[PDB]
Amino acid sequence: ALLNIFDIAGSALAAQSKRLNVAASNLANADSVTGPDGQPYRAKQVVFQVDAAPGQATGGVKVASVIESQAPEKLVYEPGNPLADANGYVKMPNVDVVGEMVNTMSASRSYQANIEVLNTVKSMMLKTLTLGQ
Amino acid sequence: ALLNIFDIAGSALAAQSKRLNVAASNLANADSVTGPDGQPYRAKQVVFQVDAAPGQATGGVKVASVIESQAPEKLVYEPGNPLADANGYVKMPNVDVVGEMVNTMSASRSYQANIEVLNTVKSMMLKTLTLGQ
Amino acid sequence: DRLDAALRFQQEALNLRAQRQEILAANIANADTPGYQARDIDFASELKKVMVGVALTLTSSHHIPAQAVVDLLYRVPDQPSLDGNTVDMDRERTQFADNSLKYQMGLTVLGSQLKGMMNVLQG
Amino acid sequence: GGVPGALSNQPAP
Amino acid sequence: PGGVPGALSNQPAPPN
Amino acid sequence: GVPGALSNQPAPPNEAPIATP
Amino acid sequence: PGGVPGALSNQPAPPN
Amino acid sequence: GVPGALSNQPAPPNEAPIAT
Amino acid sequence: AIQGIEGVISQLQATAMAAVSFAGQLHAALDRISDRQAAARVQAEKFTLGEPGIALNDVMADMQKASVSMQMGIQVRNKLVAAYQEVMSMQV
Repeated sequence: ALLNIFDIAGSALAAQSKRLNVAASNLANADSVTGPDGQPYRAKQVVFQVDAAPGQATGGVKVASVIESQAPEKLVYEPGNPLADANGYVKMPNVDVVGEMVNTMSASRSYQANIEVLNTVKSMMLKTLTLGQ
Repeated sequence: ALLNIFDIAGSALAAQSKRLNVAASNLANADSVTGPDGQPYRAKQVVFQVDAAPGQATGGVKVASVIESQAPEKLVYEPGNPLADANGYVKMPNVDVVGEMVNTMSASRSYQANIEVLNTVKSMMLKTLTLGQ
Repeated sequence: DRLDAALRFQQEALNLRAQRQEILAANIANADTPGYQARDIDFASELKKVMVGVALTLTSSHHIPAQAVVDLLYRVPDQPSLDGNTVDMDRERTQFADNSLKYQMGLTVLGSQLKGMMNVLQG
Repeated sequence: GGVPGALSNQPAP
Repeated sequence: PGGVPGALSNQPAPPN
Repeated sequence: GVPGALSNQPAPPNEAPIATP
Repeated sequence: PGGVPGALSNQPAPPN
Repeated sequence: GVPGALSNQPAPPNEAPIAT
Repeated sequence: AIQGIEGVISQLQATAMAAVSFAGQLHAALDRISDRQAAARVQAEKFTLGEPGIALNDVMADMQKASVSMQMGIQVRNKLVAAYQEVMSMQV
């Protein structure tokens, strides 16, 4: 049953790509002040779950949902900017830059590991196809 | 066109470049008395919005427009100037020095962080294509 | 030939990627020319156009066979420069890296198709 | 689904 | 039950 | 429209006068 | 017919 | 148990509290 | 044909009164392999087109799977031909 490794590692690659994309989106908007609806940008993060249907022992990984990060919104005193609060408290995203950079590095490394898994699995499948010949 | 990570990080680079340009233009015109028409220079601000192409999931940064700051223009008593009003106060721009240097530093560090994100992703991008061959 | 029809799409994509790569590098090289407009091509539309002729007739041996012999779109400027140059470093650097990546991907896909057609025949 | 992957073509078409 | 991978779940969380 | 799009028209010349004409 | 690059063409000068 | 060995019972959930 | 429809109704009457194969399996396997290869190729062309939602990960993995399936078909053909040659070599 080496074919299931294709599904497992492909799901892992897709999930890590989504995680890296979300981390990069958070990082690129660390300095944002406004959203499309006027709301401040809220740092977002993916949720990882075991991609196993009920009764399946072990599977790959899947992104359940994207959730707003739990952290206080960064308050900035700029009661001159057109966007402000009642007391001039501009709300800026709660992005922790170090966390996002480490997340990007971790996602890249896990991605590369899954690529190696896929490569060696394909090599083994070819060798198995050359069983008796 | 662009891959999603490429678009996000390139938009971040362009937005930081625009913010740095606004800061540099403000720092240049810190002592300007008149423009080309006879009105004082007004400090420019750049507003970052999240370019959430999908519904609330991710997105890079876009810049809607460059706004003109609404702060009390600096008044200097120079009645001999042709641009002095009835009371004689020539109008000097509201460009603060410390804020613009801080903005330049912050824009530079966001620019470099996005550059590092692209550099990190790049190796994984090139290593993805070896999966098939 | 049927062999051309199978490999037509990837060959045309690879050639279009090379042409757009040349255009982007020309934009990079002429960054300092005052009055130079940054030009580019819309990859998808040109790929449609190429994917979607009459060799003159040769009656004898002496008769000479027929001799064989893209549209550029201006980039929307982002920042107004004083010398009229609209080339932006960041945008075209990202586009250049992306085009390099896609050229490598096209090479990979075309090589895989040729290698499959080969292992079908080897024996 | 809601989130497109990093290695996907710009969601904006 | 999975959870958020990386930075959020590897930093000391609040007590409750 | 968006900065970085594709158009079939060259951008107008970038003039910056020192005085109002 | 592009002109001088860099400093000279990026300074405000009256047209002639 | 020796690390890297195999056991039929799962490891208990680990926690790192700030104040006892 | 009119006579062909006559034959169809005759076979229906036959079913009334009364009241898949190795070549079929090989044809099914060939169709499955070709369909997988065409699906991978179409997804690759869609990605090269620039259409949103298609990830390079899925393209590359599907190309990998298509290559493995093609190799499996090649091996099955090789053996099958070898077995046929062995049978035809039998002296009667």
